[PDB]
Amino acid sequence: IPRFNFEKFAGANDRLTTQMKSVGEVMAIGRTQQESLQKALRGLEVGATGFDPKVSLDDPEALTKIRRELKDAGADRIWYIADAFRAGLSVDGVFNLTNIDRWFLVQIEELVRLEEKVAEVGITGLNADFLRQLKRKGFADARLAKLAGVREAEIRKLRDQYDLHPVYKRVDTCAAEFATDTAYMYSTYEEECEANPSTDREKIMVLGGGPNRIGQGIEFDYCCVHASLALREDGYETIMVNCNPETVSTDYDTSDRLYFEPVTLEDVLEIVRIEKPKGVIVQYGGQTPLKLARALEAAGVPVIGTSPDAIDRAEDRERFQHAVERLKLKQPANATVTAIEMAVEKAKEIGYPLVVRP
Amino acid sequence: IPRFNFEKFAGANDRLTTQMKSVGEVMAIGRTQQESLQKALRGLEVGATGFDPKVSLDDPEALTKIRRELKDAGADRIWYIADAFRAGLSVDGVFNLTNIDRWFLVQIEELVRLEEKVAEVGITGLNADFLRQLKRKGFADARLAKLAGVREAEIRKLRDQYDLHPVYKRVDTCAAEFATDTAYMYSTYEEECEANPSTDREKIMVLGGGPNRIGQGIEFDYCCVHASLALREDGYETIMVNCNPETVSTDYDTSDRLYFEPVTLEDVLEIVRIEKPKGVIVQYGGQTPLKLARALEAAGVPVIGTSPDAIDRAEDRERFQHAVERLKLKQPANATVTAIEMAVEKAKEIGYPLVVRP
Amino acid sequence: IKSALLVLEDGTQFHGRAIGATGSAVGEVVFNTSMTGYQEILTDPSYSRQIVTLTYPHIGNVGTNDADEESSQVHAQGLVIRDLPLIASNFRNTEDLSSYLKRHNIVAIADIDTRKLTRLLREKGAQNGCIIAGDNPDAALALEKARAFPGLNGMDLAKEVTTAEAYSWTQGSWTLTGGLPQAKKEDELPFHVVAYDFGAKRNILRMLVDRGCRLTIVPAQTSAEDVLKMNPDGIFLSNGPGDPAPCDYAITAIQKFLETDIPVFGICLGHQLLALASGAKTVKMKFGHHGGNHPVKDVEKNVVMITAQNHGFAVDEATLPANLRVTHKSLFDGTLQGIHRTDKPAFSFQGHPEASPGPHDAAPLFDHFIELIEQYRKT
Amino acid sequence: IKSALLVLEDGTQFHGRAIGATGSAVGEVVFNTSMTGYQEILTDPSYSRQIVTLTYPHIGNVGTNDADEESSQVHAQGLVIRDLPLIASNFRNTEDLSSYLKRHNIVAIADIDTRKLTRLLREKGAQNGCIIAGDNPDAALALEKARAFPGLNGMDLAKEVTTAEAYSWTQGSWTLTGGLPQAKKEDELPFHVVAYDFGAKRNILRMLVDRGCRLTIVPAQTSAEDVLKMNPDGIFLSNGPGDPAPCDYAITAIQKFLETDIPVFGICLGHQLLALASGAKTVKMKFGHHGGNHPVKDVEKNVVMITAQNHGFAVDEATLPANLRVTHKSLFDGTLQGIHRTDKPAFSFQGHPEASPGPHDAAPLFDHFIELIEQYRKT
Ligand SMILES: [Cl-]
Ligand SMILES: [Cl-]
Ligand SMILES: [Cl-]
Ligand SMILES: [K+]
Repeated sequence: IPRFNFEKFAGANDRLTTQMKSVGEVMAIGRTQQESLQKALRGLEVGATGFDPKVSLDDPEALTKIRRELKDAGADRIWYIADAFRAGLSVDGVFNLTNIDRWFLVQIEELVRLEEKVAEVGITGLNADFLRQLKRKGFADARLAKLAGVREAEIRKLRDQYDLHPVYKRVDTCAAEFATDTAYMYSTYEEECEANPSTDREKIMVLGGGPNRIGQGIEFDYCCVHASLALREDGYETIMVNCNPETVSTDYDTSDRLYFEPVTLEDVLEIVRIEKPKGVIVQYGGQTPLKLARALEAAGVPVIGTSPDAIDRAEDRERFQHAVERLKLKQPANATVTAIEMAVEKAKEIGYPLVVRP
Repeated sequence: IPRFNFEKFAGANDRLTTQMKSVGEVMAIGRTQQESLQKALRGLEVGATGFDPKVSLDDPEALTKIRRELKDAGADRIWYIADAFRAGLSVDGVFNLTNIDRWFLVQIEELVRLEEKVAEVGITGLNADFLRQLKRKGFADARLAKLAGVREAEIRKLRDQYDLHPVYKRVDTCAAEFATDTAYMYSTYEEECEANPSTDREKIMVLGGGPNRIGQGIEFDYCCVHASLALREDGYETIMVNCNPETVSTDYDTSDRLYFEPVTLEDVLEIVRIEKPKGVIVQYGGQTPLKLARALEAAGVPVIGTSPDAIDRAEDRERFQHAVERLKLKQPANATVTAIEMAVEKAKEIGYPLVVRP
Repeated sequence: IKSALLVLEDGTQFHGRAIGATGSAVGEVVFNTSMTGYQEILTDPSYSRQIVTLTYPHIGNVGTNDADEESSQVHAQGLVIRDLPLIASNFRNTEDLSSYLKRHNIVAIADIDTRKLTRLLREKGAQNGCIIAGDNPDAALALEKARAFPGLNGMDLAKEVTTAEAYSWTQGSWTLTGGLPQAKKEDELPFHVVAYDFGAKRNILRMLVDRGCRLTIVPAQTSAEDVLKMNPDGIFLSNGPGDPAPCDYAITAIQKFLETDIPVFGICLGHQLLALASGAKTVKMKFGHHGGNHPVKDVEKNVVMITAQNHGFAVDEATLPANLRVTHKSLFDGTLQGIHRTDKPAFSFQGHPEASPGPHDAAPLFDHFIELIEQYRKT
Repeated sequence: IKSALLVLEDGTQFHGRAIGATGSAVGEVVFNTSMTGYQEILTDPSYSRQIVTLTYPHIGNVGTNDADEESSQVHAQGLVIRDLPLIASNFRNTEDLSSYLKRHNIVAIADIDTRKLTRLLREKGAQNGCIIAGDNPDAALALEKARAFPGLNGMDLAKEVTTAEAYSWTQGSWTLTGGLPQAKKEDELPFHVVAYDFGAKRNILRMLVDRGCRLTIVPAQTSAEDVLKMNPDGIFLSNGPGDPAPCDYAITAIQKFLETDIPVFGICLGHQLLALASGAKTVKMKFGHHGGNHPVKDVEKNVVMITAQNHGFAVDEATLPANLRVTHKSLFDGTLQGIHRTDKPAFSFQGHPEASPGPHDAAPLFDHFIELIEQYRKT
């Protein structure tokens, strides 16, 4: 899946054409097209959990926006496709607008129907058989939590309860015709696990930055590689978690163990669960691993280096200001706000012109 | 199907509800539902040939209008339902908005698909097999014509070539368990014909007024009934063509023969083809048969009473205007017009206020 | 494109579409005017060796369901309809008609002029025919097979559909709310009826059970002696296929029951058998009676009832033994529909008091039977 | 919900969904790495008696079409896949895979861990198995059937699939534009080849016809004498299922041809028979070769070709007679792939030159045949 950054380019034409405009890309592997695809959506780092809706069902104007989005593809077309199915459009109707092969389209429609059932059945109806079936189709605990109106953590706990975890397959170039000594893996919901983790070494896990985008590029991958290189050299078993195909970090050569996976809490905890690493590094892959820090820690992950909390002190502009204040250092006239009214009030004081920094 | 007159009541609420708003109704008989429905559509006299489109395929806002029309029924719903299928909505999608049983819906979707085929293959693709299949699903020559981008008279001709004419069945209360000596028939495309026309007498055909509506009501039934009563008494074999169920004219006691059919050119021509009547009366059923006159005569129908040219002298405003002049009679200050600009110009002349009479 | 063809003995061809299993079917062709209850009709044993034609064009609108089965299987030889709906649309539906037909391995055709066929049969009377569904159906072969059909005239079909071993039925009738009930415990059933299985509809049984009887179904050929030996509170004679005439065994036995004071009841065939056993005569009708809109008069109360009919044969009224008194007649053709023994506690009905499908009008005919039974018990 | 299950000899079970016919399938379980070409594979006679597993998870994306059939029927004993797609999506499709399988009465199962299966086979070697598709599939039963299977080792299968009667073949290869051409008039083909059907693939012949060869297909057990009498321009040995060793009749005959100067060419089984007839030995592979990305070296020219392979038996290089020279070898494992008689105009290939499905890299092998035939004609 390609990664775009149109929001950074306000007056830009954002319809897709024959002249590339994407900034990076994500890649996913799955035993099935649906599984592969859903994993890619969630690995894209755009805040999706799969096919999150873009328009409300009760929008009267909705069918018009959708048609627009389908007929003239923008970067979000993929989501609008699932919205079209939620709205009653057929595979043929969508095909006619998009020209996307029905082979694919039918698969997305099927997912939409599954979503609908989960919504209806809620958490209560998420029985092991069903849950399994959904996991098998690439559903993220988070999307499932969204639909059932619960917390992602609840879905996760449920899976645990049902002893529902993915297995890891390996890439080998030959559809298993030959054995492999390399460990380039991917998750799936199937029978046999081929992960066979060591018990032998002290492991360090490095979380990559997913797809490249503006502000988060190759620099981050360069660091991840070095971390991997340096530690391995030091004698640690290195484990890389990343899904950017364009990278050296995703090159089998780079680490001892490579999990070509979405850099999500879900995906990472599943890995952690079998590797039981000594430490996990979250400061070398950009914003993504940084935002997950607290959640990982909360979940029992041995995050090493600057703590999620310390990270928080800096990442959180009120905490930081605080600290600076604590150190008796110089900062400009500022304030920390959450609502316009307060911000509007808060700005008269400080003074113009001012800098809005999230 | 009910008959409405919303166009006469501008500021009215035209959404269908629990209080009646219709003014009339049409009824149709067909061996199949598809056949039944289509006949009714064309028997309604609202300008439909069957499922004529309401919105354009290339109108961005089209799905939105459809949506509305389906969600909140208007008198136009049935046509919108077809437009919805053309637009890419599924049966389910339609059911959700309409609550109309899918048993019916699929039927309409199927006619749409057949219609799209006609549009693709065109007049060349109209082989006997296909054409026959089309006639069987109730398709009117007129609808086929627009789709095939040809003239209705061309389809009718094609039918001729092929020997594609309908058979007539009889109404009998028992599903053929018993014989009937009554001639209450409806047209269908099948094998056996039960028309069994007389060779015996001189026949007179009376064309009915179709559904009741504001402006053309019961008066026209009363006249039809009387014409039959009269002529019959006079020794003629009387044939009635009408499809208004609430009428005495559609009563089997009323005439010798009763064809419970839509009052259209196609439908009338078929009966005429078999009845071979002495004459046809087009003057006692409202505007309908009045508009059909020219076409009927031109197609060899033996129209009795005031001629079609004569009817046109009176029905055409410019022609009427001349007549008055030629007679040295008095009429107001007026002019006959076809375009606004000219109308505007002429108006200046005549002077306001002024009456617009089509 | 899947073809099918139906050929009548007379040479008349109907070309259409295959909607069931691949192959051929031969039987006596009949028309049924029921607008609803096609599944119930299909699973009716009296239809065995019969190719059923339905007058109502759209057949299959509600799909199928197990509760709508009147027997363990489809008895109709073939199915002839005007139109097979695109979809089945009913909450009770479990399988679309096509699937069901195929599953039951029924050869079925669609898209033919059923009306023209109806008129033919009604006009020229019942005919045997053949339906061939497949790649290139052979019209001459069809004719051949049709022509070659023996004829239900003098055909004992009862023996062919009857049960192998006698059995017990204690199951009640269906409810919208509860569906098909659970079988009852014998002890919950006052009465004990013995039923000859001439190819009986489940609805007869259920309705009986419904009225407090515990049943024991026996093969058609069972001996009265064997019967009497169970001490039944009443005997019953079911519906079934073929000529009733040929069934000497059952005739014989019924004769033997009418010597005793046991109450007896016959439905359709059972009606014919009992009339036979009373020395009356049976005829084969021109086209028979098949529908669910048949008016029947209770001559006694001069009251009319709409009934469910299915019969190719009838009992001759002008050959009725005096001991035989007419309770009912058909208002469509004045045919004999019901009889009662003057002397005995034995009566019968030509139609189907149990419906399934059809009007419930004649269900009280059962009540009489219960009267007759509680009376023999008083005795 | 439609249950299916696959049980291997070792006792391993794979639970999934039935996508074909109901019942049971028993044979040798193999794995094929072909990402495209499933239909061609299924209809390949060489698979007779084999339960086929496909490594590529989505099988059926393109539906089926007759043009993609390599024989009159589906020979594979069963099909095992990971995922059966919701729809076929291809202009050439005429029937979805599932319908196709049912129509051919093929027992197949989807939704299983084909990779796990694959690894097992690769690791432990070929096993026999049994698939049971139906209501409550019995594992013990499938197990027992898989253990009771006799095994392909030593099983002559060519005799089982060969042509009853001999025949003629004059049709060429398919084209996008044209499609399957019309048969060629005998007078249109300069050459005349006699082809021994050991369960031959249509493409092989089409590809021969393509080279201007006229064909006469004969039953596998056809005598050399009988064959000679036809004055062939060359002989051809077809592929086919099971063990080549037990095919005494064909070996013997072959030996005969070799005493002559007619040019002979064999493919797969043909290759083996020909080796056999030259005094070489055959052995059953660990898991064999099945896929379409198989690298084979033309040792003479030191070039690689990506080949279509489907073999479970192989020729022992070590036991090779001096009159037999090696022409080709697998790059994957080193096994023997091509041989040529030092002394006679006879050669064969292990892989499948005609492909279908697969790469066209091997097709030239044919051309060499044709050269041999021309030269015999010179003489
Ligand atoms: Cl109003
Ligand atoms: Cl066509
Ligand atoms: Cl017909
Ligand atoms: K027909």
